[PDB]
Amino acid sequence: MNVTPLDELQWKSPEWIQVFGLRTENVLDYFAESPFFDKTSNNQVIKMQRDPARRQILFKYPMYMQLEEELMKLDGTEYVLSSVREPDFWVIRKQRRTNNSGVGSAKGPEIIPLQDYYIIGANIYQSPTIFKIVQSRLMSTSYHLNSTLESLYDLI
Amino acid sequence: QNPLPTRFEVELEFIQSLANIQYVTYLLTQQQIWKSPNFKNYLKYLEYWCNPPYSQCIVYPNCLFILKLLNGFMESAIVNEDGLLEGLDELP
Amino acid sequence: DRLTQLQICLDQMTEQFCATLNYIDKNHGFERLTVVPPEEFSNTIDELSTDIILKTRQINKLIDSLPGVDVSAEEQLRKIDMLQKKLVEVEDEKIEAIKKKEKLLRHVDSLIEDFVDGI
Amino acid sequence: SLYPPPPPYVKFFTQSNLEKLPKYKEKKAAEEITCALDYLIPPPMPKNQQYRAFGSIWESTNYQYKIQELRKLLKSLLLNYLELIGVLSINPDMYERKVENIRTILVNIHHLLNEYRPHQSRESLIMLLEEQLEYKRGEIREIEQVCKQVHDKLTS
Amino acid sequence: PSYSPTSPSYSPTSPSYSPTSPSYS
Repeated sequence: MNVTPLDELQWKSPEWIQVFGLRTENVLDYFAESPFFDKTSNNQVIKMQRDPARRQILFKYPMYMQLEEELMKLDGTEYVLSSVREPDFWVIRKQRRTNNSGVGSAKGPEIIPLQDYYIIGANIYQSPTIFKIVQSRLMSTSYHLNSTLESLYDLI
Repeated sequence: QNPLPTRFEVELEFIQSLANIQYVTYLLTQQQIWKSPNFKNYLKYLEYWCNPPYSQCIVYPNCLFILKLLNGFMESAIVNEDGLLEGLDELP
Repeated sequence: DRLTQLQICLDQMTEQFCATLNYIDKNHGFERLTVVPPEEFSNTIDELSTDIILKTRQINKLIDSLPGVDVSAEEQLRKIDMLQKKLVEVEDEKIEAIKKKEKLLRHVDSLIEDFVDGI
Repeated sequence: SLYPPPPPYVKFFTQSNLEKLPKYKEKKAAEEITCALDYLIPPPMPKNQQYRAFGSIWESTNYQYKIQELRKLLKSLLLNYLELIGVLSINPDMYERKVENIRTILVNIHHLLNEYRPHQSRESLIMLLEEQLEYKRGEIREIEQVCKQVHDKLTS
Repeated sequence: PSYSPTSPSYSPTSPSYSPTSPSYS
């Protein structure tokens, strides 16, 4: 039993036939990543059953913009001049590729932050990573290799 | 000369080659074939030889034992990113 | 890449045969037996009709050029068989030649090696 | 590497095919290889018990015709269109039958060209073989030249 | 001003960091 854990591959060619070309892309990701767990899909199934500061920075163009309204509706803790979301998954993109996050937004007149996971998506692959996790990486690697070097100082 | 082997003939020849420890080694320490689950899945499919009437065709009995080992190992074997089988990295 | 360039070429017609019926449908063309003047319509209908006649011509000249028409499946099945054989023959001839040339080359090389100054 | 690679059949052992297997096996119950999934099912045991171990070692589809039709349907399609347009005379209680005929015409034509690929394929093979046979012939005649130029170059 | 310029080495031919297991549909 071996895990792929801290993001690895895609799901590829299988919704390449179903076709990836933005907007549909997000749903293709859902099958692929094995990472739609609650809200976005839940919204999907219920129907299937029968701005923000970052959003202002983002600005949504086409049908995914319509979905966005739906998602807010699904997940909005409400305060006087503010709304906060539970488990929505969403995206930011360009041309060949994009990046998407699954997040929680806290709002106010002069500031608003979404805490989430962010995932980049190029050519049927997802990236989800952490600095500090990122460092431990080639850092411990550098040192194990330096200690190979130090072990080689077994020279007279 | 004989015509090209049948699938049944190809698989019988192949399962039996696993009776050779060196060859099984040369595979275990391949790269490409462990990237994708295909080969792993193939070897489990080959356990069809372990029961009758199939097993009655096996001349090299060790290959069945080694297949079994090889198989059980794989389930819990951790596959490196390149293809390297993790639990073997120390050995040649 | 012909029977399909035919097939391909025959889609256009299907496309212009609908790119027409659309006009005729969406412009009361049926009522010809905001609206488009009785002129524009005709100029349009002719502009398409004529275009379709040229496609019909093309599609034939292509069906004529279409390969295999006259020939049987057998007259072909052997022609392939032959080519398969005459093809092996030619490769053995190629092989042989290659060998003979390399032998020739080895000869020349040997010579050249013995003209060198330095051990 | 005198060590052989694993059998070509390995490529079929994807996790996607494995998932489809249980349903396929069922449907089947309701050498004969027809699709990829057939390879995930052990081959049948031969009749000749000589595979038992001795011991242990520890009608011509006339196309000349199909082209006739094809040529017909085409004229028929052209006339019928000539009428819809008005170049030829027709009473309005037919107009739609014309449209009927065109759709049907264009269909049959499709089925024809469709049924013409086999014969098409062959002309392509016979076109390839011809082509490569001409290439190889050339390859030799090219080697020949060299031997003749070496004769010239040798005699000056 | 730690040293002067910064020592290139950039590398995609290294051992490897990616695995692979979700290839199957």
